[PDB]
Amino acid sequence: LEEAPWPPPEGAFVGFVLSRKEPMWADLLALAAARGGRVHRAPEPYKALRDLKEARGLLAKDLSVLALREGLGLPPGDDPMLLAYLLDPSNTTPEGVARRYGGEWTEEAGERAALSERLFANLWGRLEGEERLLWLYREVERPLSAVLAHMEATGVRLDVAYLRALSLEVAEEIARLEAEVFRLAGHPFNLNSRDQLERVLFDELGLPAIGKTEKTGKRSTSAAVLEALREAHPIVEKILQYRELTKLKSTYIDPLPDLIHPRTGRLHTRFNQTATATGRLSSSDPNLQNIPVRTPLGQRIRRAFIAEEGWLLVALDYSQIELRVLAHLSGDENLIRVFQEGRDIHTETASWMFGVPREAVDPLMRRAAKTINFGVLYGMSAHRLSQELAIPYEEAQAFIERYFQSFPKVRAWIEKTLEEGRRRGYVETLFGRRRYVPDLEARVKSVREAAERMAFNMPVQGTAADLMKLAMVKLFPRLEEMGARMLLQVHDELVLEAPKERAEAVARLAKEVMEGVYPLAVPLEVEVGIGEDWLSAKE
DNA sequence: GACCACGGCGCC
DNA sequence: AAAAGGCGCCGTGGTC
Ligand SMILES: CC[C@]1(COP(=O)(O)OP(=O)(O)OP(=O)(O)O)O[C@@H](n2cc(C)c(=O)[nH]c2=O)C[C@@H]1O
Ligand SMILES: [Mg+2]
Ligand SMILES: [Mg+2]
Repeated sequence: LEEAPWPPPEGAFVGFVLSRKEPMWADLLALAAARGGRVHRAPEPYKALRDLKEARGLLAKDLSVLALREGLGLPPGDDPMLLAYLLDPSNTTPEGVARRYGGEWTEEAGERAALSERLFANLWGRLEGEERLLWLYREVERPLSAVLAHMEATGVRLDVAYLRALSLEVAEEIARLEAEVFRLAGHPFNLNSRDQLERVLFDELGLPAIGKTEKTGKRSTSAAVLEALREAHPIVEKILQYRELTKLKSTYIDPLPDLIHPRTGRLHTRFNQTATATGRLSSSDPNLQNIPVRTPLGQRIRRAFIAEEGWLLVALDYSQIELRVLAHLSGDENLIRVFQEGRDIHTETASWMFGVPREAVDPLMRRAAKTINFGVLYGMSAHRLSQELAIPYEEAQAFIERYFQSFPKVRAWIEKTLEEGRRRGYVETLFGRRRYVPDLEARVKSVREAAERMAFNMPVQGTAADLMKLAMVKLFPRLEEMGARMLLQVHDELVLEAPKERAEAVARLAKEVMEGVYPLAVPLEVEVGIGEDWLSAKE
């Protein structure tokens, strides 16, 4: 390309190099642009950011987040990664996309700019005629990237002092647990090493090995296994408590306080837009889509996520959403009737599991019932179910047959989805998002059947993701109007932050936008709460 | 100091 | 662990 002086003309494709992958923490090492057979290299990257009206190119959102960090309004536009991801969601990295669609992902801004231009041309060619994929790109993915850039740049407030104090307490309790474990083993060892634990449990203490690990065939020490060995030795209970505390302390309590940004005073995640096989977002650096919530200590940790002074958090979560999506895709009459009578399948399974009245089903029970409901739906085995319910194999077998006979059309849809995936080589969500699943005709049963469970799951999980994405695109502009913020997405949940005076109006509005994002054969319901912390805002 | 593979486990 | 699906991060262990 002919070398031209900075700046580039309007509509040019950008290339840029970061000192590290996280845009909120990265130094912008270089910046360049490409258009009309020219490549313009910025003498000094930071100042050059001011000359752009739009971040157009590979990883556009990342550059936009860094721009927002610097107080510049530089929205992301076209991004060949989004085009490639729609064509085939196995396209998740610029390294692969470049190799596949006509170039090489290097570490030089100018070359990344030229590559962005060429890849866009070629990928735009591939999507011509693909009207439903083009719709997803224009009406969902491209606009969503701008929304995500703002969320990432905004961050969420965290009660650091609270977590620091919690650490010192959890440390003392962990010490009590390991001290006990060691006394029972008759000697100290690395309790964190599942290899050393394996030897202590099954060799020295001679406990029964229940299962094996996948890749290396070692005797498993997983929670599911320790659970079955709960009454076989007192040491086992200590180990399960040790595991819970150490998991929470090492993953959340300790790391998170160290990640507060100096400029913002807040915690910043990344929302990865081309990361999953189904169309879901993911979150990383840190992952804020897996903050604890189940156990008492987990709930303590979730309370650390708080609103800014003078603001409130608003949490909205779709009700039983993949089940409602299943109703629409399958067309089962019984399942539809469930959602039009306002029945709660998660609560019904809960009351049955714990053998209590429905008004007696508490939160901890209902969440347990959810893993059972989706477990069975997406192909759980009778044996695994009888194990997690501490009921006879015959009883688990019965629960699973009743489950599907209750909703006849479901099996039918599953079968027709697999049939169609074998012919075309892919399955699709309600909006035409595709996932390619080539193993549907594998000749090894276990491989084939694994492929099948992935295949018929994707339309359901992916449609739910489509709905949430579309809802975020619709909702974002309305929140800006009201001086409110979008903070996090957790698959079918949104956490917003609103001035206290507007919080109530924001909650009502967001609930309506989400519920009416795209009407189905059943109503979409959304639970919403308001509170000073993430836990309170759902309770 | 960086990789990666693995088992394991947090959430949806 | 076992015919749930989708993720990302932890510590260990091995390596460079
Ligand atoms: C993105 C949709 C979804 C949301 O999770 P959710 O909000 O906790 O549950 P609901 O919306 O169904 O019900 P409600 O409490 O009313 O909101 O992730 C899925 N999910 C979840 C779990 C726990 C699991 O173990 N396996 C699983 O596949 C399927 C599910 O519908
Ligand atoms: Mg939900
Ligand atoms: Mg949810």
